[PDB]
Amino acid sequence: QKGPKYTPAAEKPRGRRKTAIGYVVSDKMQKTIVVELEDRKSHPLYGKIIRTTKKVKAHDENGEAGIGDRVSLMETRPLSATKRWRLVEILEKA
Amino acid sequence: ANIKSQIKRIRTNERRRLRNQSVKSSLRTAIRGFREAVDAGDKDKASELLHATSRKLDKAASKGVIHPNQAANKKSALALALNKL
Amino acid sequence: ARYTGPATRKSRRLGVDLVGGDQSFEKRPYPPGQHGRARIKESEYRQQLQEKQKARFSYGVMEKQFRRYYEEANRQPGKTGDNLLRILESRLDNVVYRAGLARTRRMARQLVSHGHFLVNGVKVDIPSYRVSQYDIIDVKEKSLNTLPFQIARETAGERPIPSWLQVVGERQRILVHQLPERAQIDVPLTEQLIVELYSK
Amino acid sequence: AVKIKLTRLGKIRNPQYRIIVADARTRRDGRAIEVIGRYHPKEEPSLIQIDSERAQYWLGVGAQPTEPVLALLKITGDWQKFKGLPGAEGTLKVKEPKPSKLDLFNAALAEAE
RNA sequence: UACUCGAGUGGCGAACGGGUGAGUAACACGUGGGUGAUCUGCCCUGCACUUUGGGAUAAGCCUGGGAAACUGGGUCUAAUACCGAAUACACCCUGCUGGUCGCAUGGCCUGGUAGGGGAAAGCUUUUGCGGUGUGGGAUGGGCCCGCGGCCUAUCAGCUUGUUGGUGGGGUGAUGGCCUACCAAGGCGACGACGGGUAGCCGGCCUGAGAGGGUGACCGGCCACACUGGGACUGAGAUACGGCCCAGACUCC
Ligand SMILES: [Mg+2]
Ligand SMILES: [Mg+2]
Ligand SMILES: [Mg+2]
Ligand SMILES: [Mg+2]
Ligand SMILES: [Mg+2]
Ligand SMILES: [Mg+2]
Ligand SMILES: [Mg+2]
Ligand SMILES: [Mg+2]
Ligand SMILES: [Mg+2]
Ligand SMILES: [Mg+2]
Ligand SMILES: [Mg+2]
Ligand SMILES: [Mg+2]
Ligand SMILES: [Mg+2]
Ligand SMILES: [Mg+2]
Ligand SMILES: [Mg+2]
Ligand SMILES: [Mg+2]
Ligand SMILES: [Mg+2]
Ligand SMILES: [Mg+2]
Ligand SMILES: [Mg+2]
Ligand SMILES: [Mg+2]
Ligand SMILES: [Mg+2]
Ligand SMILES: [Mg+2]
Ligand SMILES: [Mg+2]
Ligand SMILES: [Mg+2]
Ligand SMILES: [Mg+2]
Ligand SMILES: [Mg+2]
Ligand SMILES: [Mg+2]
Ligand SMILES: [Mg+2]
Ligand SMILES: [Mg+2]
Ligand SMILES: [Mg+2]
Ligand SMILES: [Mg+2]
Ligand SMILES: [Mg+2]
Ligand SMILES: [Mg+2]
Ligand SMILES: [Mg+2]
Ligand SMILES: [Mg+2]
Ligand SMILES: [Mg+2]
Ligand SMILES: [Mg+2]
Ligand SMILES: [Mg+2]
Ligand SMILES: [Mg+2]
Ligand SMILES: [Mg+2]
Ligand SMILES: [Mg+2]
Ligand SMILES: [Mg+2]
Repeated sequence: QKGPKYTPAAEKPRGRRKTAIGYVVSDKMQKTIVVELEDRKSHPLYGKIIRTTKKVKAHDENGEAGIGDRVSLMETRPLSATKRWRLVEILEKA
Repeated sequence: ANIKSQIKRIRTNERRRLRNQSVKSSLRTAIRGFREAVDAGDKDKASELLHATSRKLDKAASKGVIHPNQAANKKSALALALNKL
Repeated sequence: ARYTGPATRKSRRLGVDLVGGDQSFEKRPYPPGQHGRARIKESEYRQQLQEKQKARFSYGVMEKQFRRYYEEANRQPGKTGDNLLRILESRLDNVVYRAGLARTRRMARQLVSHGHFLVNGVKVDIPSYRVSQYDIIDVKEKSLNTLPFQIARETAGERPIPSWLQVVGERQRILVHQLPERAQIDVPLTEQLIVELYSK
Repeated sequence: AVKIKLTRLGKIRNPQYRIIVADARTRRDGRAIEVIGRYHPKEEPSLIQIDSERAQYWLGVGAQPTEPVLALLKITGDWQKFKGLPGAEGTLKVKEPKPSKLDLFNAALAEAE
């Protein structure tokens, strides 16, 4: 009774990652950009709808995004402190 | 240092730590030997020096002085260095 | 800790007979003491207090016992008054008294406490023993040959045994089958007032 | 180094024991991965209950049960089932069924009448 | 004689177990994921094996300080202790060369090809344990992320490795993590930087409910060992009965 030298493991499916879409408001830096993300929640006590915005640091390699443009974004592994967001594709420009 | 067990463990720790320091000194000597070889910019001397360095690092990983992944990454660094320069 | 003082004094003070064989109560129905004839202002608090005192001191139960009886009845899915009266009647002392083997609650309680009876073939001595539906109560020979027990069993001409209770033979075996209903218990006094007060 | 442990639950005068698979560095009463069986010393039947499938799976994946757990495995039949030498035999003794209250009442009523 | 074993070399255990809440307004905790960027003795299960040569020392003996712990000098000894060489192409690197995926680099197909290198210890004769490199389990872990959870403008601007990028170093790991060169920025009234309080959660109390207080025991994490710094060990370190240094106290 001789067994094979290779024993394949279980193919763990690759997991999903958070995806978001927002607007770029400044690109003065090099291959980095600002995108604002908007969220809506109900106040736990009063129930009011409250609008909030976030500032996130995205990753780029060519600086193809102009000011005041809608863009799609994605999650990546870390590259710089407080910079943990990545570009996928641009959607709207003006 | 209160009971025989820990005093003996102490003794052994200092002894084999002297041994550890000797070996680490040897590895660090190989490392900076490669460093100044690269700084000077030798090619065949660097070739045999890095052969010896890789041998020493592999043996250190084998006897547990350094992590085998650490040795592999160090060797890859040497290769990248010699190919860029 | 049982009650040692007089049993007639509570009946005299609260204005209604308890044992039923109390000659002094009918002799002097007015409240005892030096000024029992004086008028007393009527009040709901007074009324509720009299009802609860009547119940607790007539059944000889202890105060915390009655309190968690009430809490259990309230937690019971059924109506609180019915649950309370049923669990209160479930006490073994009252069970034997209504079975007719006992002439007084005090003596019945002492007999149960000393444990002259057998429960499912095992001797149990607890005056506040819980008795549930479809149970069996036996009698020991040391009780059968006991003189007062013989007197009770040969002179059991008291009020008729209730529906849920019934004796089968000379051994004085007591059985319970179904859950008493307030109407067929027909206990004196009322329970709505007591439950209201304990809700207060 | 997962080993099956007995967790002390219950009461002092009659201890109650569960059968648990957990790491050797966890507590006697703390972290657990699964609950698989139990032990009752007070009842002279000595009631034994265990999940055969889970026990077999753990023995296969490589648990190292202690001496008392191994003894319980022999008693139930799991250890010898795994080893395959004698086979599968059940040495456990079930608690004596309690005679029905209804038939006790019927017999008592018949005796009375 | 090894049945037995003082002390001494040599393995394993010794970060387990057990206590506490000063420090923290923080990924620290729960919650749900990512790790194509990660490691992992002792267990189980497979693959190929497990050659050779040598020096040294404790111990023991002689001896000096000295009540003391401990310590200097001379002689001397074995091991699975230490060190060369025998291969290894399932391992790690560099140059050339195909298919899929997208998560962007690039990953995977153990893709293919040229060159380089990578180690072992025996005892026992009994329900046997060990030594090297590689594939898979299970636990053990490491980094990161969206949401949540005190008061306070009688605290209005803060920061210079601070922000973004290029070459090197580094660790196991991606990374201003560090260094050298470039650009001047990032966060800010949707409350930064400041000041006061406090370990967190499953729970407990109260309350129909929303809501309010609280963290007893038990259960899961975070941090600490007179105070403040530093480093080696190891697969694993805030290393509470491990080590070096600075201060207060106590004892011979
Ligand atoms: Mg960088
Ligand atoms: Mg130096
Ligand atoms: Mg060698
Ligand atoms: Mg038992
Ligand atoms: Mg010895
Ligand atoms: Mg051993
Ligand atoms: Mg610890
Ligand atoms: Mg350890
Ligand atoms: Mg603890
Ligand atoms: Mg305390
Ligand atoms: Mg505190
Ligand atoms: Mg401190
Ligand atoms: Mg603060
Ligand atoms: Mg967390
Ligand atoms: Mg946490
Ligand atoms: Mg010596
Ligand atoms: Mg020798
Ligand atoms: Mg060796
Ligand atoms: Mg391949
Ligand atoms: Mg090679
Ligand atoms: Mg070789
Ligand atoms: Mg060898
Ligand atoms: Mg394997
Ligand atoms: Mg593995
Ligand atoms: Mg995890
Ligand atoms: Mg997160
Ligand atoms: Mg939160
Ligand atoms: Mg900075
Ligand atoms: Mg600078
Ligand atoms: Mg590095
Ligand atoms: Mg930098
Ligand atoms: Mg409640
Ligand atoms: Mg609440
Ligand atoms: Mg609180
Ligand atoms: Mg607490
Ligand atoms: Mg706790
Ligand atoms: Mg400390
Ligand atoms: Mg102190
Ligand atoms: Mg301190
Ligand atoms: Mg280490
Ligand atoms: Mg370890
Ligand atoms: Mg320790």
